[PDB]
This record gives sequence, structure tokens and C-alpha cells, in this order.
Amino acid sequence: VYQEPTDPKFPQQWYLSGVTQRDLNVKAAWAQGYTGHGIVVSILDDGIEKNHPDLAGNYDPGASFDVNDQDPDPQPRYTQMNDNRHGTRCAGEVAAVANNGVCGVGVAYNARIGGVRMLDGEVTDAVEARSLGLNPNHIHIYSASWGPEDDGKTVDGPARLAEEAFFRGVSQGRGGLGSIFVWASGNGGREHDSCNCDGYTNSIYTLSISSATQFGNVPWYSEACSSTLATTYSSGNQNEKQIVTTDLRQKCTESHTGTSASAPLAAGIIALTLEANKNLTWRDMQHLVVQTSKPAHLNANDWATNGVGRKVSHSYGYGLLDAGAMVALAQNWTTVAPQRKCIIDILTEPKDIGKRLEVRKTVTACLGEPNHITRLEHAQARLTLSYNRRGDLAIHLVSPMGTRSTLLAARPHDYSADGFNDWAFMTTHSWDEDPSGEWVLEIENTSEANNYGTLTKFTLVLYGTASGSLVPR
Amino acid sequence: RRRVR
Ligand SMILES: [Ca+2]
Ligand SMILES: [Ca+2]
Ligand SMILES: [Ca+2]
Ligand SMILES: [Cl-]
Ligand code: NA
Ligand code: NA
Ligand code: NA
Ligand code: NA
Repeated sequence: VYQEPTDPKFPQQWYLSGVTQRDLNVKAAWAQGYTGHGIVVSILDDGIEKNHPDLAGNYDPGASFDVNDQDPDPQPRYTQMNDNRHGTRCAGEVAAVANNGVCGVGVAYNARIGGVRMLDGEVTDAVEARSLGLNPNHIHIYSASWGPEDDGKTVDGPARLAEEAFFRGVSQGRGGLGSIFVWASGNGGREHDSCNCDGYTNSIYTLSISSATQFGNVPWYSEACSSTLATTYSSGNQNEKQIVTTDLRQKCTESHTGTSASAPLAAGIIALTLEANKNLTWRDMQHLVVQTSKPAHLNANDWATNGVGRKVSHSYGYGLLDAGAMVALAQNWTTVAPQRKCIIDILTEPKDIGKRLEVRKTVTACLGEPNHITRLEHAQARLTLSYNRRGDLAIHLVSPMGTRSTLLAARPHDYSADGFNDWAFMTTHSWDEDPSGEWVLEIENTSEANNYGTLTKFTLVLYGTASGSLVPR
Repeated sequence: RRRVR
């Protein structure tokens, strides 16, 4: 009885549905009755063409603002180079109108879509904070296909106002259930960038989303890191198809590309999921992503099975999003228990790094206390260290269940002598593991140079609960 | 740029 969209470019939307099973299984969610109705998504970017033939029907001024010019109207600034097309492309991936004879369809083609014009100007901490904190009891899901520069030498994250916006959003947004923040993990693949050097993707409050090519490969632009949660399809080489979406000047494009295309698709899938259960918290949503994402037929050299039997890759997180599985699991979902936080200061003295440093610590994870954690969610290694050439470092963290997370891989372009100042390297790879027992931090010099430095602080921060585990996969 | 697309 469900009739798939008739839009002219819908047959080119290979990532929404195919018989090949190289897709996000979005039609299966549409057939269950979930198309995004009642859900509000905002695209934080360079503006949104609110009069676009394939966005006007879903456009929501309540989900929109212009922070660059301080006005309500997020219309892009038109230039000859069409520099401000980026947000309009992202928006159509989420919520382009279906069955209207124009272009293709959004993942959540009955959701309401807005945009925050905030990248077309100097993007300060205050600009980010006003954007992330926009109308947080009307907008459900925020999508951000932007971040710190992907030059492979930057270590940067949200400053104080933006970090406050994240915390306010997950605590008080969406009626106390928490704003959903979806982040593109980055385009720094060619620079050998790591998305753990990016505090937006590295945040526990964002769902960081990576990309896979049509043929199931790690795209040239992809950044590997342990903070990535899951993956959606995007562009690859010139024999692989690309993303079909709304373009600036009321046009349709079949060549949207990069990390920028993956976050909006994830935001659309999450919109469908919220429609299936409006009572999901921001942490519920990450649990659903972990449990339902699919590694199958994604190619990587680093797939590993964690302590609860789930396959995880630094290129892909838990794998490809599966919209049908998300909405099915969401319907009878039991809200997770309140989040506990266990802070473990690991060092008793500073340690010289030299060629290699291994720090082992057996922990009880707040045994006997109200923040006792037996079911891990995010884990952070907050490191403070000095070093003469930062990009020569590789850092690994091994959980008691034997799961080895690459917190930091070598970055050939990172020549910095600034080290790390309480940088919160985050891993999702030990999700649902029991964190009691021996943790191992490994810091190594990957170069033949005679480098030198000192690890002066290692705080292991565990988040999670103490109830409700599933039998391991 | 501090932040890029
Ligand atoms: Ca404006
Ligand atoms: Ca359409
Ligand atoms: Ca990056
Ligand atoms: Cl916290
Ligand atoms: Na709350
Ligand atoms: Na994140
Ligand atoms: Na243990
Ligand atoms: Na051991």
C-alpha cells in the first residue's frame, strides 16, 4: 500500500533505497509510516533558500534565523561563485518535498526544515552559541556540516559559549529530553586529519557521522577517529554516484559531496526515529544508533569486535545507519537510566614520553557510589602533555574488555610544539562494556626523530549507567 | 577561517 515517491530524481537517490542493499534502508521506514511529520530540523550553515521549489512546502521560519546579519531571514547571500549554496544542499537532503515533480526527496520529506545563516561571516564563539541555542524548545535536531579547519594540524573545539550551548541544549532542550546535535566528522582525509582533534565531533553531545562511498569504501576525504558513532553514504570517485539535493537558485544538483552530505542524511534518519517515539532522550538516540547500525559490506582495514560483540571501525563507527531498524527499535524503547559520570585521576606523578609510554591502571569505576558505572557509554581520556612535535604522536586506549581505541593517529602536518592541554579524547568503541578493570594508555613516537615530552595529567572520565544490559551480540 | 564548510 505504501507508494514510493514519484519525484523525477528519486530513482537517482541510490542511498535512500535500492535492491542492492547498499542503502540506508529509508524506504522501509517510510513504509512503516514514518516520514518526519511533526519533527523540526535546523541546518546550521551559510543560509537556506527558503523559497526553493523543493523546500518551500517544508520550510519553518521557527527553525530559522540569520545570526550573521542578526535578522530572522536565513536567505543565502547570492554571489557569482554561488559560495553560499552549502546550507541549501544540506537542507534538501533532510527534507526536500516528496511527490511534487521537483528534484528528489529528503530522508524526512514531511519534516519541517529551517536554517541558521551563521557561516557567512566571522564564525565566533558567540555566533556558534546563538546558533546551537536557537529556539531549543521548537527545534528538535540541529545539523552541522562545518567545523575547525581540516588542515591536519589544528586542535580546536567549542569555546565557552558554544560548550555552554551544548550543555544547555542536551539538559533543557526539547522539553528536557535534550537537543539532538548531528555533526559531520570532517573532510581532512587528504591531510591525514583526525576527527579526535576536533572538539565538535569529539563531543559526547554530538552524533559524529562519517561517510562511505557507493562501493562501500572509505572516501578520500574521510577522517578516522574513535569519537565517530556511525556512517551514511556520500560521494567517492567519479564512477560512484553522488548525493541528489536542492541547489542554490532553485536548482537541483546530483553532485553534492563530502562529509557535508553525511550529517544531513543522519539528521533525516533521526527525524524519522523521533517521529516513531517523541520521548527519546539525546542519549536514547545514541543508544539506538549504536544498536542498529550495520557494518556489513563497508570495507575497512581496522574493523574490530568490542567487548559486547559489536563491530567497530575508526572510519565508520558502528557502521551504516539503518533507518528501518532505527524506527522499529524506537517504538517500544525503554528510556535509559540517568547518566552517571565517574572521574578517575590516573597519574600519581608526571611521566616522560620518550620513544614510548605505557600507563596501566586498574579501576573500580566508582564502585559503591551513586556514579558506579557497569555499562559504559562515552569514555574520555583527558590528557595534558608537552611534546616537541605533536603530529608524531600516536595515542591508544585499551579498555578492560580488550577494545583498543586509537585516540590519536600520526598527523604528518602537525608540527606544533604546544602539546595538549586537558584535551578530552573520546571513544565510542567501548559502548555498553563494563569499565571495571585494567585500562591501558599508550603514547608512542611514530617518527625516527629524537622527540621529547612529558605526560602530566591523565583523567579517565567514564559516562554510563549500571542497569539494563543486553546479551552481547 | 576559524570555521569552514
Ligand atoms: Ca538575513
Ligand atoms: Ca521533490
Ligand atoms: Ca578535521
Ligand atoms: Cl559532564
Ligand atoms: Na534534562
Ligand atoms: Na560526538
Ligand atoms: Na572488568
Ligand atoms: Na590485562
